[PDB]
Amino acid sequence: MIQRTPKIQVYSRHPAENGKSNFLNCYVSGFHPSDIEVDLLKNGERIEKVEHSDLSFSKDWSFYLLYYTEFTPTEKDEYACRVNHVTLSQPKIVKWDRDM
Amino acid sequence: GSHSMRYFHTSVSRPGRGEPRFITVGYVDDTLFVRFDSDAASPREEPRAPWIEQEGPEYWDRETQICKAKAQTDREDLRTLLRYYNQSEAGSHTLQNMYGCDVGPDGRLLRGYHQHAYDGKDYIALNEDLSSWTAADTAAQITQRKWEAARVAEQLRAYLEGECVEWLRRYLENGKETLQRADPPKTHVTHHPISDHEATLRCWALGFYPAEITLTWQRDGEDETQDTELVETRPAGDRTFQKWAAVVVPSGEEQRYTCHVQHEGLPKPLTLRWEP
Amino acid sequence: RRRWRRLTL
Repeated sequence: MIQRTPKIQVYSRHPAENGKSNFLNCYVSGFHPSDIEVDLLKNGERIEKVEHSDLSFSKDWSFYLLYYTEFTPTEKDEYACRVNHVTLSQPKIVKWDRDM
Repeated sequence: GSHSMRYFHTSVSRPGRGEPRFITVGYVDDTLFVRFDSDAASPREEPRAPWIEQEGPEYWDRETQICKAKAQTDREDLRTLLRYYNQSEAGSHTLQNMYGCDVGPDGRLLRGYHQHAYDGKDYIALNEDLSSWTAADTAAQITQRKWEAARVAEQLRAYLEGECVEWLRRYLENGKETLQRADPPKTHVTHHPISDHEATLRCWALGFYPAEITLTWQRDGEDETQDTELVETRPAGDRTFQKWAAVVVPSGEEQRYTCHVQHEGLPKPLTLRWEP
Repeated sequence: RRRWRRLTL
C-alpha cells in the first residue's frame, strides 16, 4: 500500500502581537493513510481541548486537517506542533516561528 | 467568476474496532457548507455556512438520509474491494468518492466530476463526456462492467447537468455576500540574513479568498522556478488563506529580486520588493 | 444538494 508523509505547517491566524489573543494553527496535508495524531504544545506540554476540521482531501486524494486553538503569544512562551503518522519512525515536532 | 460544488466522502475500515468511520463534507468553491460524521453523537448532516441555514427541515432530512445510505453502501463497497483485490480482513482500508460540478460566470455547466479512489490510488472515474469510464486496473474494470450494464453514467449525467448546476446557482445567490466576494491578499516581503554572504527573501500573501493564487520570484526578470521554496496554501481559520514563497539571494543583490502576485481579488498582478 | 440514488461498486 502507498503511504504519503504529512507536510506540516505551524502558524498563527493573524500576525503575532505579544499580549494579543490569536489562534495557533497546525495544518497537516498531503498524507495517506488518514490516521494521524496531532498535538499542539505550549512549552513542551500538550494544550487541552484543541479543535480540528473535518477530514477532507485534495485533488490527488491526499488528506488534510487543520488543528487549532486560541492562544495569546508572549516573548518567552514556545509553541509547537507534534505529529504522529505511520510514515514516521518517531513523532515529528515542528516549532512555531512567527516568521513562517 | 467561475464556481464549483464538491461533495467529498471518506470511509476508513478499522477491523476489530467496529464498523468503518464515514465522513463527508460539501464545499462551494473554498467554503465548507455541510458536514456529516458517522461517529458523531447523533449523526445528522449539519450546516457550516450561514447561507445554507435557511434551508428547511425537509432539506436536512433528505441530506441526512443520503449521508446514512452512503455510509452503508461504502461499508458494502469496502467488503467488495477486499474480494476484488484478494485482500485479508485484517487491515484498515480507505474508500474515497468525490463528485460535483464547475460552472462559468454565467452559470453554465463547465464540467462534471464523479470519481473514486481505493487506498489513496485512482480506482474509477467518470470521464468528462459524462458517458464513459476510466478504470485504473482490472478490479475497477469489474465495477465498470456493472455500471455500464446499469447505465450508471446516464444517471450521473442527469444529476450533474441538472441538480448539481441548479443547486450550485441557488447557493451562489443565497451566499452572494461571501461566495461572490474575492478578498485580495495583503502582501509584504521579509528579509532574513542566513550568513555574511546569503539572505532569505520571503514573499507573503495573507487574508485572501479564494485559495487559488500564484506567487513567483524573479531575479533580473527571470522566473526562478527551480530555486523558489513554495509552501502549500494554508487556511487561516477565518475563511481566508495564506502562502509564502522564498528565495536564497546573494547578499547585496536583494534589489534584483521581485515578487509577483496574481489573485482574482486583484485588478492587476502586484510586483513587490524588499523595502529596507 | 446531494444525489439521491444509491450506488455500489
